Amino acid sequence: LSLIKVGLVGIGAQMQENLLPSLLQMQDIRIVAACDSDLERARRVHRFISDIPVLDNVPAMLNQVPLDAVVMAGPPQLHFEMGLLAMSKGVNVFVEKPPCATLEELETLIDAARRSDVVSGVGMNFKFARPVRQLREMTQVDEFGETLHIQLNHYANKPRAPLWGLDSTLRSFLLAQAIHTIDLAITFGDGELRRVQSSVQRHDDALIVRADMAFSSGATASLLAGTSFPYFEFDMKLVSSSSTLVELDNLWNITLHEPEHATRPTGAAKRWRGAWQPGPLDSGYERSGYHGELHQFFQAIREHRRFEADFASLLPTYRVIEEICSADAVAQGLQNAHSRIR
Amino acid sequence: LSLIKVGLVGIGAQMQENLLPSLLQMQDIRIVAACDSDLERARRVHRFISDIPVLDNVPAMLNQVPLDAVVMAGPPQLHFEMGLLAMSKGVNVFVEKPPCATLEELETLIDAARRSDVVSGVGMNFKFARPVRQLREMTQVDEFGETLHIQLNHYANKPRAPLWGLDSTLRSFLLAQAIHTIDLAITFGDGELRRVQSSVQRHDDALIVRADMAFSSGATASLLAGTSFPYFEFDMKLVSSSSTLVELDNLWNITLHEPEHATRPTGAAKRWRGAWQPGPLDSGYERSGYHGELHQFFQAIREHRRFEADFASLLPTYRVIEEICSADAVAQGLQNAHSRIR
Amino acid sequence: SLSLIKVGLVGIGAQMQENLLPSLLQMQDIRIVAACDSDLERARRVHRFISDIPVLDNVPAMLNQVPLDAVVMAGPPQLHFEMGLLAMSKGVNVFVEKPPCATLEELETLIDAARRSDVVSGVGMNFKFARPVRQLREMTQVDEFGETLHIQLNHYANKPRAPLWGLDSTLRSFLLAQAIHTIDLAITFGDGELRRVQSSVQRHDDALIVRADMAFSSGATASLLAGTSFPYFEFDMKLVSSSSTLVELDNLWNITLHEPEHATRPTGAKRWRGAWQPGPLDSGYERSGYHGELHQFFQAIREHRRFEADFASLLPTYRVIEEICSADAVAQGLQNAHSRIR
Amino acid sequence: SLSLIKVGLVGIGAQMQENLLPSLLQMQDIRIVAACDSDLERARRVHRFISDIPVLDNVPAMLNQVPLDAVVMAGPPQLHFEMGLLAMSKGVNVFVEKPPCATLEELETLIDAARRSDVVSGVGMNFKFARPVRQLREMTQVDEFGETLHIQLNHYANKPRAPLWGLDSTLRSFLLAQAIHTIDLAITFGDGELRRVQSSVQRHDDALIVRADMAFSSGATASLLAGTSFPYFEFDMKLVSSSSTLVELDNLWNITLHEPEHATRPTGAKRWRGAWQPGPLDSGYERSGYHGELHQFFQAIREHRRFEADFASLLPTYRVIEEICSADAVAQGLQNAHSRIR
Ligand SMILES: NC(=O)c1ccc[n+]([C@@H]2O[C@H](COP(=O)([O-])OP(=O)(O)OC[C@H]3O[C@@H](n4cnc5c(N)ncnc54)[C@H](O)[C@@H]3O)[C@@H](O)[C@H]2O)c1
Ligand SMILES: NC(=O)c1ccc[n+]([C@@H]2O[C@H](COP(=O)([O-])OP(=O)(O)OC[C@H]3O[C@@H](n4cnc5c(N)ncnc54)[C@H](O)[C@@H]3O)[C@@H](O)[C@H]2O)c1
Ligand SMILES: NC(=O)c1ccc[n+]([C@@H]2O[C@H](COP(=O)([O-])OP(=O)(O)OC[C@H]3O[C@@H](n4cnc5c(N)ncnc54)[C@H](O)[C@@H]3O)[C@@H](O)[C@H]2O)c1
Ligand SMILES: NC(=O)c1ccc[n+]([C@@H]2O[C@H](COP(=O)([O-])OP(=O)(O)OC[C@H]3O[C@@H](n4cnc5c(N)ncnc54)[C@H](O)[C@@H]3O)[C@@H](O)[C@H]2O)c1
Repeated sequence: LSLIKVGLVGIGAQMQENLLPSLLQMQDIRIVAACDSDLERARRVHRFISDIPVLDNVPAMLNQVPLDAVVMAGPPQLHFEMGLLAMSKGVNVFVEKPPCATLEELETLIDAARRSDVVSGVGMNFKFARPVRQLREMTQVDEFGETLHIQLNHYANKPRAPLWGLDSTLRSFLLAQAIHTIDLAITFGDGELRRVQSSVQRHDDALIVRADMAFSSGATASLLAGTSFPYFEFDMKLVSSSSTLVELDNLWNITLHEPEHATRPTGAAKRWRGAWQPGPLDSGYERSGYHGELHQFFQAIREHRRFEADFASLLPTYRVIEEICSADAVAQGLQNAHSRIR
Repeated sequence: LSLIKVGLVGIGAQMQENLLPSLLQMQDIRIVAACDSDLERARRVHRFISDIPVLDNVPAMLNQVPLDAVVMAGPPQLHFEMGLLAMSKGVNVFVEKPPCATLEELETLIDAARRSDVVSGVGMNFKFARPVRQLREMTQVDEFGETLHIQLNHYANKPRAPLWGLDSTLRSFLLAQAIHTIDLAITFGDGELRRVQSSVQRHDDALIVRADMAFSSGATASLLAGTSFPYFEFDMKLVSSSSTLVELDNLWNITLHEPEHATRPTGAAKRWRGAWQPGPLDSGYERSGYHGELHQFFQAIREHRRFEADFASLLPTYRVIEEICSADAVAQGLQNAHSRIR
Repeated sequence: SLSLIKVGLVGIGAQMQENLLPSLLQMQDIRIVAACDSDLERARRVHRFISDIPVLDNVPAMLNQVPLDAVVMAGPPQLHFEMGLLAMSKGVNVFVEKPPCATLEELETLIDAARRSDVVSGVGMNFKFARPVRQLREMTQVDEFGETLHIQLNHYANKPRAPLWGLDSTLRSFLLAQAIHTIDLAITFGDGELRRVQSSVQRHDDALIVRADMAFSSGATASLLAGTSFPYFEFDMKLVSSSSTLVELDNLWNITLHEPEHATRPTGAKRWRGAWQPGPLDSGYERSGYHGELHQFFQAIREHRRFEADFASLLPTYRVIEEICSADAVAQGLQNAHSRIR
Repeated sequence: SLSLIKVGLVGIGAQMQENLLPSLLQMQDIRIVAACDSDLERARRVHRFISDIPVLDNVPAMLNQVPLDAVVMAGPPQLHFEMGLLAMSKGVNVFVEKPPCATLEELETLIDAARRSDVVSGVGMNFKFARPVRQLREMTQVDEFGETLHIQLNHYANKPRAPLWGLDSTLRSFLLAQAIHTIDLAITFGDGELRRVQSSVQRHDDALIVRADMAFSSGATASLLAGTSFPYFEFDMKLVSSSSTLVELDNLWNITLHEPEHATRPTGAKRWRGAWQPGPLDSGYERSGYHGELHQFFQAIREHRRFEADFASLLPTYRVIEEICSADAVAQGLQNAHSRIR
């Protein structure tokens, strides 16, 4: 296969922990430049690949190094600005979430993606996580019937203050975290988003966000998310029209509840379920989705088709984010005037 | 202690499986009559206690046998009609849920309870279940802070048709099942019910009900319930203002997530939680709540105080049931006219 | 219908009050007609449930004054042994909590007395009658399970850490108070005569850890880990069969069953397994075995058949127990002899 | 900064491609400079990641033509043994997958060669370096844990069910392919010299079940259950300490830690325990041990120190392995001799 030539931007924590390692073990791709404002961070790639250029700004990299793609892991502002620059030069663009800070910015990125006709992508790794893929495959099987209801629980401890210079801690949380689980909702909903209701509770610097979504397919989704928890954890469920209930705990173990489940020593006795977890030595970046999201991005480049987590795919997710922030602004407003008056 | 004299009504399945066994091992109470339309069912109590009267109708029992209390496990219609009769005779009344079929009937029972000044009770065993009690005790402890959010998941497979001659399968499900988990919501909400939103999805003869509740205390509750599942199961969670998350799975095991949990061999290392489950030989009727609900009912009689699950305590639960049925009737109506027209 | 079996209770302490008595109280067609205890106030506790029945402070007096068909005892083995012989000579059926006696030779006297008297004798070997143990035993008798090759038993406790009932040995006390249960489970699943036993004990302060391996003529092997070197009582076990089936039972609660080629309808595959646990409202005394051990004991009386946990049934377990104590004393004798040699 | 360590790969089959190679590719400051395989097309698979580097179909040729500091092998023990001696005589550091050889006597030749050549030698004993095993080992070195009294190891597999690498024995093949890992864990936690070993093997068709017990001079005992009589590879282990602490590690994933007087802030008590598992996005090769085994091997090269899984470190495990095969052949010799006597 022809080698895909990749330039890296923002060699910080998520680049070093997850993306770079995935790229390093990724077939038929070559990393040919690294860029970071702090050039010493860029040179971290020399620990793996000697000699390749390190640059302190993206424009220099785009001008000196021939590239089929850039993979970026920085702030929304980086992804937005340089994202547009890279696309304007005909380079395919993969960025960590969030791709940008606003719906209107996303619409700008979408429009540029279409005009430049390049493959775009966002690092929505939950979508590509092996156990999530397995669940998605279940929804395609006849005996599962239809997905009626999706429940998502997404715990985190931060952010407890605004990020990237945004005024709002809620908007920061939605873009830093909930973006993942809202997108999972849109993914399993499978059909057009038809209604969104939501609410936000605050306590000190902590948040609990509840969002409910209905889809044209008839399916509903409910998300509990926030920063009022000790650490990042994630659990989801699916309820199907054939009375199948599927639970995925921590992207690790699956529990499958269905009428008339059996084992051979017992036959179909009341209350048997199926359970599944990985083997003890499960490793790499598939279970977590980093491998999958990059692999498919590159594939979409090879066959010049759409990448499933391109900018446009995020359109419904940004609408939900916007709606969650608008409703909260109204709620806050009313409560503030209430008090001001009483 | 003086012996409390108890008459039983409706010696069917739930009486034989749970209540009668709890009464039989209950200190200082005496069963002194059994009543059932099918006298052979009433005589099932002769398997345990010889000679005591068996009657085929409640009025006969109230006229011939001196009683401090009746415990009933039949249809709502039995509980309502004979409930009022027993109270009119100055007898304390314990009935299985549902105590009746409508808000207006509950209001009638409440008013009679107050006029007769007797102890009333409903067999809301989830409230009294040992693990639920443990959770409630946690909410009373300073380091827990306040309960911000309560999540309840209540799976069942039935009813898939209307019960007790009601027109509505939804109302049957709400009274047969969800009554338990809605009441748990009101219990942990602790404060006045301030808003209720809800939705009902149908598929064939199966239902998925989603209800959200907000309390004056600031706390919110979300319930997922229905008959679109293989068997009865129940999971709940609490999110507290101190970033404590508490999970109770199947009234069996508890998981307690909190900042800086430790073990002695490790110190407070990232991602340690507390877990708790009963010992292997856990038995009787405490874990499940049947013991507790009856014990406290009898106690309320001894000290002539209120029983915590008396008729009045169910007032907010019936309001939610009514609201869920009203909203569904509107939704159905609109969808029916939509089609009729298109 | 059925005739009432008349039962006297001896030893109204903790195990009588927590499990046995409650079980008896809900048992069809038996009457508790007398309670006997050294401490007449303990005997009187029955009056919380059943008025007027005679209380005695010694077994001889109860046997003279009250017509009885069976006694049920929960005291020390000295009481089980002596009063159990006395009740049997008067043609009374005898049920005793473990342990029935302190020594193998005692057990042999018991066995002999019970054969000559032609009464039903029984020991409260409740693990053996526990509903999930029954489910495990049932799989074992099914062709596709194949043969049971290996049985792993893990029995944890925190006591006794001092000798019991005036015995000299903390090891003998532990084996008689705790391990007896799991040694007997091993015999029960081994199914075949005991061919070989190896054991060892490790001591640390007042705590111990016993390991014992058993081989059976059926080819099956068993391995047991038990001691007091733990925080609390817990129990897990495993079965390995010749169809490559592994069955795990954790705390008499959940069952995991691993077998080649397990499936779900939505996935058709590797690493799928079966899981089972009771419903949330599981209650009474079946799961723990107290109900079944008693119910079978009474059935055996009515049908004049052998009760499966009679004194004889315990012979192999007391053999194992002797062999562990002998071996240990030799290991101890050596270590001490090695030391006064240094 | 650091000098680049130059690595040749030998044996580009499944374990090289799934774990070792990906680990090497993300390893700071090492360069893969050659790949060697009988099947040049397998060798060429490296070119999916690193262009142009020489491919050879034999180790001798690679050692002549390419300057190397270390080789990393993943082939049969015959290859590890012979080519491992060859690489060591040329002053090349040698890392090989298990097993490093087929026999104890081979291992001794390896140990001797490695001492004379003064190079770092190593075996891919990855369980030992697995992050959760490290956590367990760390608790063990902490005063309050007390001493480790007992170690229980359960190692399940479905293969091999036929002899491997032209060996005659399916038992030797299994011990060398699988149990080697868990025998070595036992040695590692036993901490003290091996005092005693007992074992037994049971056969059923083409499957086996090995039990082995080990005692150590530190007082610690170990008990291991391993075989092929199971659906799939799984692994769980337990530590019992003298502070009455029990630690369980299930499938290198979750840790349960039982200790007297555990607590939560909201409950202050009996039956509380600690639990731990990784976050949902846990990835790479640390958890499984491939990362750490390699990283330490390279660190040992740089510091010219001993690598903890060198050939010598494996001596006790190969001793155990011989003793299990000897014992088994005697047990077999007897059963057959008993039979031609019948
Ligand atoms: N999908 C996942 O699971 C998840 C996990 C972690 C973070 N993320 C995302 O990854 C991204 C990066 O976060 P991080 O935690 O590694 O933070 P970081 O501060 O450690 O890394 C960001 C890097 O970008 C660089 N950068 C900033 N602007 C630049 C510019 N104009 N040109 C070149 N370099 C520039 C920084 O100097 C830095 O080294 C985010 O958008 C974040 O939300 C994804
Ligand atoms: N709380 C729990 O967990 C839960 C579990 C099971 C059922 N319940 C409740 O228990 C109650 C009884 O249900 P059941 O399942 O045992 O059904 P059932 O049909 O088996 O028992 C009802 C009994 O009441 C009798 N009855 C009816 N009307 C009577 C009358 N006018 N006078 C005397 N007897 C009369 C019947 O003949 C019968 O034997 C309900 O209201 C039900 O919803 C509670
Ligand atoms: N493992 C289990 O299945 C379960 C658990 C605990 C106890 N056991 C068994 O039950 C028995 C009692 O245990 P416990 O924990 O309830 O202790 P306990 O405090 O209940 O003592 C039992 C009773 O027997 C009485 N007694 C002693 N000698 C008597 C005599 N000569 N005549 C009449 N009464 C006499 C005592 O006064 C006392 O009230 C034991 O043998 C024990 O191992 C069963
Ligand atoms: N348990 C674990 O930690 C993990 C798991 C599986 C395998 N292992 C070990 O890794 C090794 C290989 O296992 P595999 O499953 O990857 O099988 P495999 O299909 O990968 O075979 C390994 C490779 O070595 C090559 N080879 C054989 N002899 C050679 C020679 N003389 N010169 C050059 N190349 C030669 C083969 O052609 C082949 O491509 C074993 O010794 C095994 O036990 C590690």
